[PDB]
Amino acid sequence: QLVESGGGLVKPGGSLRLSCAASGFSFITYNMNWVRQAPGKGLEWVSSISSNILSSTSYIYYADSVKGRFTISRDDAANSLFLQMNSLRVEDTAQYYCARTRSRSVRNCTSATCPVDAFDLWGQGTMVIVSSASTKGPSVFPLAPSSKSTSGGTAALGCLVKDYFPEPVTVSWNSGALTSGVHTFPAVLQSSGLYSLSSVVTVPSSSLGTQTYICNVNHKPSNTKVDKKVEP
Amino acid sequence: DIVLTQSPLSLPVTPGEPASISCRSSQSLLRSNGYNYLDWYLQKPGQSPHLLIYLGSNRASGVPDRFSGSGSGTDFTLKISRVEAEDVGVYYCMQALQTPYTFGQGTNLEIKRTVAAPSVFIFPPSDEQLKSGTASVVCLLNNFYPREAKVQWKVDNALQSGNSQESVTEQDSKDSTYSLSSTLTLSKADYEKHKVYACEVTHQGLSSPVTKSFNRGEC
Amino acid sequence: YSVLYNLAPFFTFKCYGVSPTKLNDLCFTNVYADSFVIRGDEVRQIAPGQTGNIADYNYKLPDDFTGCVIAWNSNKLDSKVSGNYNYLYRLFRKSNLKPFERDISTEIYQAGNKPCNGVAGFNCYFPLRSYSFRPTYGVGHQPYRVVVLSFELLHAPATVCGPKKSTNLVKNKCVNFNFNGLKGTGVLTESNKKFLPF
Amino acid sequence: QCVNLTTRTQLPPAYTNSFTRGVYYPDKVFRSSVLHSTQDLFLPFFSNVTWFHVIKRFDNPVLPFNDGVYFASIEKSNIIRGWIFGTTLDSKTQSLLIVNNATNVVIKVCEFQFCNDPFLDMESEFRVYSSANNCTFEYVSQPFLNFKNLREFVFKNIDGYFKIYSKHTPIDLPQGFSALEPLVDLPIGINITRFQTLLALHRSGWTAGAAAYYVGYLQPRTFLLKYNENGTITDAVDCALDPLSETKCTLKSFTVEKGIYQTSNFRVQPTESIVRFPNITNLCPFDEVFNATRFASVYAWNRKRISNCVADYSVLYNLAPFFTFKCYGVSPTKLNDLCFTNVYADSFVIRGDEVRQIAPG
Ligand SMILES: *[C@@H]1O[C@H](CO)[C@@H](O)[C@H](O)[C@H]1NC(C)=O
Ligand SMILES: *[C@@H]1O[C@H](CO)[C@@H](O)[C@H](O)[C@H]1NC(C)=O
Ligand SMILES: *[C@@H]1O[C@H](CO)[C@@H](O)[C@H](O)[C@H]1NC(C)=O
Ligand SMILES: *[C@@H]1O[C@H](CO)[C@@H](O)[C@H](O)[C@H]1NC(C)=O
Ligand SMILES: *[C@@H]1O[C@H](CO)[C@@H](O)[C@H](O)[C@H]1NC(C)=O
Ligand SMILES: *[C@@H]1O[C@H](CO)[C@@H](O)[C@H](O)[C@H]1NC(C)=O
Ligand SMILES: *[C@@H]1O[C@H](CO)[C@@H](O)[C@H](O)[C@H]1NC(C)=O
Repeated sequence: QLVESGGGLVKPGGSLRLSCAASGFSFITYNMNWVRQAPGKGLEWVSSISSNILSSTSYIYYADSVKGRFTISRDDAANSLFLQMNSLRVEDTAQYYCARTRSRSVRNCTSATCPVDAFDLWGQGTMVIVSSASTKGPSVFPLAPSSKSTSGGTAALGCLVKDYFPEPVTVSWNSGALTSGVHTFPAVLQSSGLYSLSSVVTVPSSSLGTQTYICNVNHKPSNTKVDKKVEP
Repeated sequence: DIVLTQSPLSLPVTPGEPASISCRSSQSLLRSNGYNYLDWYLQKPGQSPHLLIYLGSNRASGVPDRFSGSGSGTDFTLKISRVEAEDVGVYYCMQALQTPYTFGQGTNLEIKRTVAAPSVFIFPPSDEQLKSGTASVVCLLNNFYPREAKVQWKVDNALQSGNSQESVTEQDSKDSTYSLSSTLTLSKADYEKHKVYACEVTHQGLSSPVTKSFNRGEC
Repeated sequence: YSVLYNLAPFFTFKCYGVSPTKLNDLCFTNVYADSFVIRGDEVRQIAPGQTGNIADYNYKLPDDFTGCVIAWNSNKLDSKVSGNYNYLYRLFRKSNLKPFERDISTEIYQAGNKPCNGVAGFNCYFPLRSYSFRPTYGVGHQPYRVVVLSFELLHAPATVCGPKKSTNLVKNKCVNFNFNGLKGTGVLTESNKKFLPF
Repeated sequence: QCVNLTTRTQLPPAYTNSFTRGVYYPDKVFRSSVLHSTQDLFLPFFSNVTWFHVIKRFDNPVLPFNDGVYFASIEKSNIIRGWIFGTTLDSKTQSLLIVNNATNVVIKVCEFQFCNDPFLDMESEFRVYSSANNCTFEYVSQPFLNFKNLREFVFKNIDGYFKIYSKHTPIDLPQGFSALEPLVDLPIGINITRFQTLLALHRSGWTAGAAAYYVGYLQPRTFLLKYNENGTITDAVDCALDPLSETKCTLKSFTVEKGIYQTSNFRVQPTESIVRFPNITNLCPFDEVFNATRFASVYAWNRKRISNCVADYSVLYNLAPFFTFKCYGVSPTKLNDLCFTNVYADSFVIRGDEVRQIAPG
């Protein structure tokens, strides 16, 4: 497993499609497992499955939630794997790791108990969002400079990015020319669903009135670019 | 299911001396043929977790010799000899007695580096943002240590809650520091009748907190 | 098989046994066909009495094989754009297998004195290893499509025998005849010998 | 779906004799009034054949299959229908099932979910298995079926073929000679290590008729058979039965005149050959010369004389040493079954595919 495919808005009555896009690897003969994770600290295994090479039986390993709603579908012919489900009740932020077990064989395993060694093939790309409504255009607002607690002669100005739902937003300063002092803070979740961003730079105050500062914030889903010039 | 505890989560690790972590399992691991059912997972934030020690007390997956699992009986421990900047990651322990695997809580692993003097930055909202109906004022900190800090927003010398949020970034290899920004958003009617705004910054390395007070009337 | 010589792109009878033209004069039955793919230099390993990598862990060929094998190059069907890792090969077992049988088992092979409960640790590995199949590989690593054809003769009545259509019948003439794979010369007279159905 | 019966009486199996039972045609060979000896699986005479009686009794046990078996049955009014063959009698393996209903005879081998007590229940219910997942071989055959009928059966597994013999004649076990013709040669091509018979329980709750059947074994031994004009076997003579028939079979004549003959030879049978080792037992230093940092060259190879020690190979991973063990040499199974001294150990390093270049000749 190298890359994963996912994303998009799905109603609670709809169905998702959790799949791992593999590459040249012995994924067909290697048993794996699905592990989710809370948005905070703490992982949680959700599902696991084996292959027909081990035995005629599939060595079924289900917890309560996957028995209640989920199901598995292994092609057993190539490096492909899909996860199917019917509904959705409490699913906000799940990592849904696609790691594989460190045990090629399955021995001393019952239908409910099976020892496992470790996992080492986690991947990234299985994100789920159900609160998405629309891709609102960004609203870039300039921030007043403040040359305090920053050695005096150096100013500190920036641009505030507000009113945008999706987390990935391309934020750059001076078209990428300026490097030292650029700090694009990660998006923080609000109660309205949309996110907020803060991006400031550290520049000397002697060039505040001469050099032109335009923050380049572009939003791909909304296809809208807003350019603002910082001025007291 | 099996409940687990993570009491060493608040572990101020420092390069130079060893550090230890532990967890508790309800069931016993004595029913085995010399193979301890313990493992440690290092979750690197941002890309993917990493495997340190597999089942049993052996070295695998190309980990350095500093990492070494241990445990014999009703105990769980991990021995680390050296701590570097590549050890940024939380730890987990797991027992494979049953198929419904349930991992416990996560750790923090704040590396106890040199304390840096915090810097307080204040950013009043712009005129367009002020007349847009929503006003958000940002209290930002750059090159301050550690990542965990307490920030309080005081408006008209009164406590504020339900409108202040904090965002935390990752470590930087340039100077080994963290930067956090706190944004206090409010409505236009809320900001209209208020006079003074100030954000209180509390630092572990400072005897007293520092606060900057400003009022509406200046750009 | 006269048209099957070139209906498929394979080398015409690169094995030892009955002559390819002489196969019409046989009454063999109960053929066995096995489908598998080999890698490069494994063509020499599949032979009666040979002791190769395949002949030590995967498939044993007895001395009384009474047949041969057929192999050909497959650089397109077995080699896609991505790496073809869908077939594996055994390398670890306590002892050799038995001829004309297969023993599939996903078991960890233990080497040291200590046993392993399906854990790949110090001296415990898995016998199956993935084939290295890519279309850009050389002749020594290309996948070769191999099928074995067995032409053994049974004392039971041959329900297959040989494909020699039909012809007329003659009596009372000392002529050479090949009946049920046996050649004989003599007249075809009438006798009152009682024949049971078997 | 099966019904468990706990009304079976704990009656130990009875034993009787097999004076003139266990004879059949060996193959499809036809002969005209000549004497021939064939080495096949034939039941020796004066044996101990097991007898089971069903009346209120329900004698349907499970018996292991070690060698060939011989079956006999004084069957009346069509009580017995078929037999069960399988290693474990479950769906984990392909097991043979014989079904004989009032219409025809069907033979199917699949992975049936067999129960512990298969039986039949007018007669329209067949509680012998629940369901079968998938299988390939399905065959239908023509029906083969006061003590007025006697049936004998023989089961063998040669080349993975199911051979069954049937013969119906009107008549304790009756005394007489009757060969069994080859009837069905079904290529099962599977492994069979256990057999079990099927009985039908007529509902009248269930009533079973007084049917007596015999189950026995087979032994590989030479049997002398004489043919006739029609090719039927007249009599069977076993050399190992008694010295009289041994002299009859060695002379290839059913009539032996007055005289003395040397029919065979007799000798004692050795049991084991064992060697003690209380003397020198330190291991020869094979590991330090097979696993060393410095090895000799191909042109100048080291020569070491190894003696006065035991050549242990278990420490060198005799099962799988991760070496080029594909050399013929001495077979690994009989490599431990040897004893030799003055071994030569010359080691060197080469490059390329010259592993097969270093070969005898
Ligand atoms: C057959 O065996 C039974 C008990 O197993 C024994 O009582 C009987 O004498 C035996 N008969 C012969 C002919 O050996
Ligand atoms: C009854 O006999 C017929 C033969 O025509 C066969 O097809 C069928 O399977 C038999 N019934 C059962 C339950 O096997
Ligand atoms: C036969 O059925 C079983 C289960 O019903 C299934 O596992 C198997 O794949 C099937 N075989 C074929 C050839 O359809
Ligand atoms: C049949 O199974 C038994 C039980 O394991 C085994 O001992 C025997 O060797 C097997 N025979 C064949 C021909 O596979
Ligand atoms: C052989 O079979 C025929 C069948 O018609 C019979 O007439 C003849 O008597 C039989 N031979 C002997 C020796 O019984
Ligand atoms: C073998 O051992 C016995 C007792 O251990 C000893 O008396 C005898 O001399 C030994 N033989 C040799 C040849 O060393
Ligand atoms: C045996 O050889 C292997 C590799 O050639 C090496 O790793 C190991 O240390 C050696 N053992 C001894 C006892 O020399």
